[PDB]
Amino acid sequence: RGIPPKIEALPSDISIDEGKVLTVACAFTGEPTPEVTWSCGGRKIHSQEQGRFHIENTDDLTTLIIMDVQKQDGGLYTLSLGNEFGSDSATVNIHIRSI
Amino acid sequence: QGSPPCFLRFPRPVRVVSGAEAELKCVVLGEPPPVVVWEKGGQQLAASERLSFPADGAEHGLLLTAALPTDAGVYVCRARNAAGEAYAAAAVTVLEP
Repeated sequence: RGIPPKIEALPSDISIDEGKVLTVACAFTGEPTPEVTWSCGGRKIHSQEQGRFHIENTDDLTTLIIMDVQKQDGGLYTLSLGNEFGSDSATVNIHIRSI
Repeated sequence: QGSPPCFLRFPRPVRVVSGAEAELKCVVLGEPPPVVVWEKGGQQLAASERLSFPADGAEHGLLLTAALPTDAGVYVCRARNAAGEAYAAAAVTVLEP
C-alpha cells in the first residue's frame, strides 16, 4: 500500500492565444491518493484565482483551466504531488501569444 | 466563440512489447469540433506506413502498427478550436520480448 506519487506525462511547453481558454490535464498515481498543488512563480494557484483559474481534481487526474487567458498568466508552472511515502514534481512552460 | 476543447476520455499510458501494436486514445469534445494533433518533442507527427492517427468523431487515436524501442517517450495530444486549446500528454514504454 505504500507507493509514492507519480506524475504521468506532462507537456514541457504549451501555448494559448490571449483571451482564449487553456485546459491542461495530467494523470497520476499514488497510494494513498496524493495531495495535488499547482503553482507559478512559487505561488499556489487557487480555485477562482483572478476569477479565471480553476483546478478540477479526481483520484487520478488533475486539470488546470485558465479562462480568458491574459498576458500575465505566462510562465513556468509546476505540478507537485505528495503523500506519506514520497513526492513528485514536473513543470510546463505556458506561453501566451500576442498573435 | 462556441465551447473550448476538453477531454471526455484522457489518453492513458501504454506499456507494450517491442513488435506489438500500440495505441494512445482519447475522446475530445468542443464546439466546433476541435482539430486534434499528436506531437512528439514539440513536433507534429506525420502519417506513415507505421504511424497513423485514426479519427472518428470525438475519438482520436495514435496507432503504432508494430512498436519499436525508438517509439518510447512522451506524446502530446493537442486539441484546438476557436474558443481555446486543450493538452494531454501520455508516455509509451516499450519492453523487450
